[PDB]
Amino acid sequence: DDDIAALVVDNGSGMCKAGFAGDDAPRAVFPSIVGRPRHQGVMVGMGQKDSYVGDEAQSKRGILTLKYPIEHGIVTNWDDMEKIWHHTFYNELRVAPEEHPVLLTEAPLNPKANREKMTQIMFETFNTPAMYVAIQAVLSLYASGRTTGIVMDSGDGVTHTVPIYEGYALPHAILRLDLAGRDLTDYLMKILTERGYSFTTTAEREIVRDIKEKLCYVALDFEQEMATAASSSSLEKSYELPDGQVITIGNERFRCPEALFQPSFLGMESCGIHETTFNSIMKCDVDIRKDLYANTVLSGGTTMYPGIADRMQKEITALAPSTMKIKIIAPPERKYSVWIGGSILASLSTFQQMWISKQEYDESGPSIVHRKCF
Amino acid sequence: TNVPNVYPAAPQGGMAALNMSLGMVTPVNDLRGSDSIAYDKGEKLLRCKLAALYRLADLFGWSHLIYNHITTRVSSEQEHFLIVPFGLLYSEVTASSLVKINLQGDVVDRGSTNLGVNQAGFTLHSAVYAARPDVKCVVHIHTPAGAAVSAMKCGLLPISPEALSLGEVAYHDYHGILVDEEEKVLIQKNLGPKSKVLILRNHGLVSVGESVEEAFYYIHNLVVACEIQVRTLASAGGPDNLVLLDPGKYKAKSRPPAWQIGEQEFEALMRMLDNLGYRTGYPYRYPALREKSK
Amino acid sequence: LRNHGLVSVGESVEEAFYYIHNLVVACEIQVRTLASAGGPDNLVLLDPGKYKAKPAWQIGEQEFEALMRMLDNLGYRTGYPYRYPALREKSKKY
Amino acid sequence: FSMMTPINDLHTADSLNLAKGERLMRCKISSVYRLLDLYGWAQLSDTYVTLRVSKEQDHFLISPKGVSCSEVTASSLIKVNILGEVVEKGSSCFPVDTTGFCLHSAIYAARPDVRCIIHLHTPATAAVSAMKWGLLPVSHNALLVGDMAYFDFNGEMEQEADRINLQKCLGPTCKILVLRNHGVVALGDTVEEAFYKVFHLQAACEIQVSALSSAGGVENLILLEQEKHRQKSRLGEHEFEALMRMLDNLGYRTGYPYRYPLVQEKTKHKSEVEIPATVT
Ligand SMILES: Nc1ncnc2c1ncn2[C@@H]1O[C@H](COP(=O)(O)OP(=O)(O)O)[C@@H](O)[C@H]1O
Repeated sequence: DDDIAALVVDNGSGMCKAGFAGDDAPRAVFPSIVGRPRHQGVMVGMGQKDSYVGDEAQSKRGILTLKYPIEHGIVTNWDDMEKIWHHTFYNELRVAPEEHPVLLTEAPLNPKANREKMTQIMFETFNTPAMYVAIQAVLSLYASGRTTGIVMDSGDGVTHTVPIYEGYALPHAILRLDLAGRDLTDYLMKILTERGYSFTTTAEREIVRDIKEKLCYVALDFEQEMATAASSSSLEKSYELPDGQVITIGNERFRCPEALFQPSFLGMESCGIHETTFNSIMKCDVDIRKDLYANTVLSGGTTMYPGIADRMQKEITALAPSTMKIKIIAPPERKYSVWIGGSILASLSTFQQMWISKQEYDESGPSIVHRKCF
Repeated sequence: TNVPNVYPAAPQGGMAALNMSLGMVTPVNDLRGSDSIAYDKGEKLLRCKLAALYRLADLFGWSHLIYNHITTRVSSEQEHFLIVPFGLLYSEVTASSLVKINLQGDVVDRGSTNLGVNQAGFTLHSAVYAARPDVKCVVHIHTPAGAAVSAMKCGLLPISPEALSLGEVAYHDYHGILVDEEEKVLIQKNLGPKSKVLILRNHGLVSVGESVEEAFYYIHNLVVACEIQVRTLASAGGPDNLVLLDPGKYKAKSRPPAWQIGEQEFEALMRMLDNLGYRTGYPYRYPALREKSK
Repeated sequence: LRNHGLVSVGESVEEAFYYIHNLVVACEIQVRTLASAGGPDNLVLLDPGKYKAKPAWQIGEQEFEALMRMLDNLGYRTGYPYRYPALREKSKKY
Repeated sequence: FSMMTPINDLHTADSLNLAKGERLMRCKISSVYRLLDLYGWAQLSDTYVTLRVSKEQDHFLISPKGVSCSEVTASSLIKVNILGEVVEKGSSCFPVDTTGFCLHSAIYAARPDVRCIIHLHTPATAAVSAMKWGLLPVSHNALLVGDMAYFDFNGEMEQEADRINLQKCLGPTCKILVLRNHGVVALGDTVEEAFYKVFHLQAACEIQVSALSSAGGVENLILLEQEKHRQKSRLGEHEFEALMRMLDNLGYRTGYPYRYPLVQEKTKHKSEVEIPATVT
């Protein structure tokens, strides 16, 4: 407590954040990538590792095959996650894992074996004293100052909407949808090939992601905006590539995020995000509908596109009943909020009963996490 | 999971599936353990039972909008009858939405809803409540077959063993004037000292019971016997074409975890309604339908 | 067919469905109408002659197409050829 | 897997030419279609409910031909004239037929105090229409209906003289018309009163059919005398709000405005560290 602070480690699908509990800012945020060399190294004395992890891997993008250990919110390479956790504990923070508790976040709906494997890895090798698993979407509402409301989360893995009612996650009304930032980046490639610019390797995917981050916005009205873009060239902007070339994105700036609202562009038969949130509220009982319409919180990396707030408000107004209290509450720091909620939750004195001791794990195997943490 | 938000409707009678889809959302056991300075365990249990009875009455179609009322007794030391507030549909009724009023209609508990109760509609139940200290549950129902049975001169006929199980039927003629206190006196006269089933002519069918299960049993038997009579009295056209069962001979020959005489159908339909997802919280006589696997 | 049932013949599927639907709605008219009608009394009759004397789909196509629109909303996946694919037009140029 | 369609399509349309109170009447008659579809009375479009928008401008709203009552929405309604000319067409790519409006047109020419006319073709009401002495008030609901007028119907009213006989047989003050062999017509100043009377007369007809079947004669029944039978809420105001509220709870986007709030909405438990809400 006083002597040692619990480690708050947020394992997002695209980025990984780490810091100490009770602190405002995470100490280290880095991409969750692992790269392996693809070319023969002929310089004898310059020093080449077998694999590069994190920011060191992203510095040398040209000579590596970048691989993501987390795929669609599901871990597909567990020793790769051992590497990313080793890099987090030893290099970024320079603290031993055996002397501090750790806090882990997770998707609202994950397989049981995934939780068991995380617990087994965290106790067996790192020998951490105490650990706890929390739902990613719950901690955002704690960071919001709220205990009742609907939380929409969208990262690089998957986009899900949950309702929370005085700290209770309703399991039936949690809805999932496969519209993440990675799919938007792939669609950005697919629409960039029209102008004449071709990107094909995993190195250029980071360039396309940076283009998506820096030059995109959400149209309030799609049909008017297409006519506006066809009429004039005032919407066009120029981006300057790492090799010195200059591209003109032009029309596609409001075509990249539009796959969120109309998933038929990507070939998916599912409904839009607004319909997903509307159906998520529709599945709950009547009594809590009024405080779900009157209380909506946006979170996640994808939700920082400019103009997403007004478009979201209009699209959820179009589906809501008449004279209904509708408001969207989007904090400016909405994709650092999960770490903030984790540090807040670890800061409390009544939270210290949540910790799982080493003796408890040694007695009850890796299956104790589900009984101890509901 | 994998279930539509609203259930797809039949070619006829969309009210059944529609109220099913509404009951999927709204639980009838609205109470979850909040503060209740006036509620009792028996009062809360009877509130749940009454809400479930309202939803079951809506589910069979034994309902004519909101113009029928069902009242129960809290069985406190003074008055306190529970009634639906005036205005809410039967599929909208929850446990906390029910309104406790006095015998003359004064609202002692306004409930969870702003809608007041109908003052004129409670006098018919108040006449029965003042008539008998034994009665505890009064159900007023309107089915077209029952209205057709009430509209004929002869009334109910002993043609089925279920009508024989009904026993003596009190008949109340349609005054249509609502003359208040003497109307109450005439109800007391026509109902008599002991009776199970009342038929208020050309308007509706009334069942009175010491319990909810008894009233449900009586009104179910009455409705089914009425719709038995509808077809056969139509096809007969006279006494020369109809066989009448002898009441006395048939009744003489025919006659704790143990069930009452009317708890079986109530518990079976409560099992059905909880399998639907209404989560009524009714105390079952046996918690499981079958033995647990070994 | 006396004491057996009903048969409707038609040039097309939609017309035959139209004829059989008109016949069955006629029979539930007649069954609940003729209950209290005793002989010529208690009955109202219409002369067929003077009442009969009194895109562009024919009879039953509107009927059967509306029922197919009802069926396709249930996920039946019928593939009936609709003259009009949607009730609303496409959105304008804006 | 669902029939559920949002009954309010006024925001997505953002077009057409509307009156100052038209967009509420459109939603109200669309809801009337939804209720008559849900009870199983009608499924196939035969121009059942007609509403007058304004006393002076006429421009009566009707359903398009070809759209079943389940699929009718607010923007799909068509504003026609008294003769049958198209005043305004909504977003409904269907051929326009105003033949069924002719039944309501002379009633519009006869009584102005009516705005809503509801025509039925249910088997019970059509059997009562073929029932030669008409509705016998042997039940309470038939007493609640009121007085009736009976009119012979030859199936056509394009003729100039048939209109005179129709408005002669309707009378100065009578809000229920019974056409022989052609079902029933109900007449109301508001859609609420007309819908209430439709429901009550349908229930009375359903009672009467079973009664005439079971009794086998008039003498086996009892008939109470019409002379013996002989804040403020309007005739259909109270029930129709409950129906709209229940459809809102299911999820139909009913645009009907509620005169009084449902729930008290006790103030929830507030924290100061809230981010201030809304997107402004
Ligand atoms: N400033 C920004 N502008 C636009 N998009 C951003 C911005 N920052 C992050 N993103 C998008 O968010 C994604 C990262 O989401 P992240 O918050 O890491 O997900 P998780 O919740 O799994 O941690 C990236 O793919 C990126 O496209």
